[PDB]
Amino acid sequence: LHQLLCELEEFGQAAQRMLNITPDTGEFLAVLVRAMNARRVLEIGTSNGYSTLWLADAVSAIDGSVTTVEYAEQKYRLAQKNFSRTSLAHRIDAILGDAGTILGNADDAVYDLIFLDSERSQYPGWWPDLKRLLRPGGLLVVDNALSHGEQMAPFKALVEADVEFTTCVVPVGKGEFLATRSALEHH
Amino acid sequence: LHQLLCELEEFGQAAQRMLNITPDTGEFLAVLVRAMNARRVLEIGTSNGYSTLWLADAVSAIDGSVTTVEYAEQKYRLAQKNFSRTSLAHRIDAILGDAGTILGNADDAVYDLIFLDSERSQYPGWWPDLKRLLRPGGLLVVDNALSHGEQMAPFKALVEADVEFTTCVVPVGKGEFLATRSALEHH
Ligand SMILES: [Mg+2]
Ligand SMILES: [Mg+2]
Repeated sequence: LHQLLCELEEFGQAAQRMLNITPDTGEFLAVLVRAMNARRVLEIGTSNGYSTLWLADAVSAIDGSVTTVEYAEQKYRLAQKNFSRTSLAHRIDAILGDAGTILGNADDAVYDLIFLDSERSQYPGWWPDLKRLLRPGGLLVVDNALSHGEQMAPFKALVEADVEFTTCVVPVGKGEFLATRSALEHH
Repeated sequence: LHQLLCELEEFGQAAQRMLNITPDTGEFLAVLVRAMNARRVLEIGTSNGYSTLWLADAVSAIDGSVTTVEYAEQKYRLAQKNFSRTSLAHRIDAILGDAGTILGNADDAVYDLIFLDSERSQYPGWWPDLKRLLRPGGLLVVDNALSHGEQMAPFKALVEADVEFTTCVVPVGKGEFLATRSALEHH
């Protein structure tokens, strides 16, 4: 895994082999998945699977799984090759398809952590599905929050207006927008 | 709480009323405590209680508690006044004393999250106690990791050498060093 990550890092930041996240964003996800015991992870935006490998290693440490979604066949096949080079492929459900469809069909409260690194213009439309898929207590992590503040702004505003979420921005890599869903009232 | 935090923020960054963390560090702690369901928090370095209030609000949302430690009576009494101005004082065990003593005496695996913002030269000496107090799966968050990299370096090296920890650095505020303790082998 260490060797494979180092080889993938030789291509630098985003042609299909260029990385969708910084290495220190991957390190951040590694800590978050372990620290919140996030056994059920969803990723929207596999790219070549670099981010997925950090998530998959993390869920392997807590006997969990990653479901990832990628629009582009070219990136998906690179991702399949990368996963085939590790013992972690069995922990990854890699879907080649349309995230709006995949999100529309998933079940309620099924994910502990969702990592979003896809088409930012789509996020406001996906928000009802992202909110219902995230368990109460779960965490949403969104990449490119500072590199692409203007594109992210409508989505960040929707999430910040939702009293059921606590949010922040972490300037790791291209910026992470974090949002955690409150527990509901219980007896 | 919002009103009290805004008033405390009028004093800016570190004389006893000047803040020990940035507001966006407080927002980060708010998300972390909720997202990891960290009902048992330990803080080393209360200062005037600004950081403590973010932690206390967070644990209030998950019916938890914060134990905080401050060396300086002047800062401790400011912290008591600030806590007395909220419904959250009942969630805070504020100890005026020596962190090396308090840590030496606490029980094993009693804390979900530990926030360190104290005398950085001391951290390597405290490390055996910090490791044993943090539950497996728990998170250590250390402030001033980038503002004071040289002072932090021996401690960061000890923690990075420990195969039971997964680590990263988040450039929020003066820099957060995060370290999460692995689960042990289970049946
Ligand atoms: Mg990205
Ligand atoms: Mg500080």
